[PDB]
Amino acid sequence: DDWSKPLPPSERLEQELFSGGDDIPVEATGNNCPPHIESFSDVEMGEIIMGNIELTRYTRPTPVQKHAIPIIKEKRDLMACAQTGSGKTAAFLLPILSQIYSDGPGEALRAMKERRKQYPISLVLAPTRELAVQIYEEARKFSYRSRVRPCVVYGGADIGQQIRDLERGCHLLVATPGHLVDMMERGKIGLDFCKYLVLDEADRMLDMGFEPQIRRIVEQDTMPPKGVRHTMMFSATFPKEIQMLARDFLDEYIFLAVGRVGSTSENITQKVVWVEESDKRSFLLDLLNATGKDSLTLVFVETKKGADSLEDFLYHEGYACTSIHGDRSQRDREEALHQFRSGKSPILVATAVAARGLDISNVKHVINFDLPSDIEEYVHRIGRTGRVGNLGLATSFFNERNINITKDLLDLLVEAKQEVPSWLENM
Repeated sequence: DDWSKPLPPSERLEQELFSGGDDIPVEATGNNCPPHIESFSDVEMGEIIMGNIELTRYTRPTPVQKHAIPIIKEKRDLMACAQTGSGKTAAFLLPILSQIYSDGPGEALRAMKERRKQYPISLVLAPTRELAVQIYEEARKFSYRSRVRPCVVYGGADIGQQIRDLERGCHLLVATPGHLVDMMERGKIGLDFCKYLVLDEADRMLDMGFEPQIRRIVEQDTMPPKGVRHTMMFSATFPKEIQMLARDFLDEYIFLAVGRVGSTSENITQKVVWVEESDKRSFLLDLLNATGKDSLTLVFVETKKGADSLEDFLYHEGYACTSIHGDRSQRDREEALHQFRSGKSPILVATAVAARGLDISNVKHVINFDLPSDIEEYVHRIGRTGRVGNLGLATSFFNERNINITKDLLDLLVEAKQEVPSWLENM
């Protein structure tokens, strides 16, 4: 079974997949970095990949593709810092799929050929359903006329059909961490033969609360260790927790910096206002009355009974809202999520612990009704808003109960080049 020979073409499938169609400074750091290429033909990618690249009508490799692709093709771990929209997806999908076409399905899967559990060769983790579907559809384009079969698992109403497509064969799996863990405990996915692990938008994944699930997938199961598996991490920022995750997950990696890379999100506006406890409700009402149309707002409160009280207050003032917290049943929490995702209830009151690991995406305004006691968790909360194109907003209510975080909060506002309240510097 030759996995480099392209299968016969399907003119029907071609029309479905292919119907569409500069010098950012790059800094590489590491031991013996393979040199960047200038065109896709500068590396033998194979008959299948070259043929699919021509079908996508995209022939000039992006800067991040110029450096990341030869690093992966030389079986080297990669920690790349690039913003969403630079071509990260193809940068890891193309060399991974090219090597699988040369190596074949390995000896383990070949022996196993003679509800069926699937053992993917490549695992790609993503924070959101939106990005998971995007990576999946690109993988379909680059596995055309190939024997590699990609799948995606991201939950939602059609998770039953996603479990189905798994059982039709899966060599490359795109998933969000929480649903992948569920697939693993249900005996539908095994990682014993995963040779390629990709963590895309890893800073966002940790912001959404997925780190326990990710370390469960990567360290506490049957995935081959670093030095056997080839691992790639992409992340727009490089904070200390991403440093530590790279150090744990990567083996003698190359660090790639596309553009001005920092540790804060340069796509978030942070407003900190002093609000006493008894004034927080009136202040929130003023913020919400400035909220536009189709604007998903996430309000963090400290306790379940606080999310309890606030949602009751907001609904009786006429606001379309919902709440997720521990004192609500499972079914009520899944419906709260759907109404938030659909925009029927665009204001979601939640405790931070209840929102961790939930399919919450496209948040435009993060409101810290109550602030946390760690600057680490604060960074996590506001990371739920902001994107490469849209500037997110993070408003926080601050009073005497938050003097512990004063110094850390001021240092973060200055580093992010945000407005610093003149009072904050004094306490």
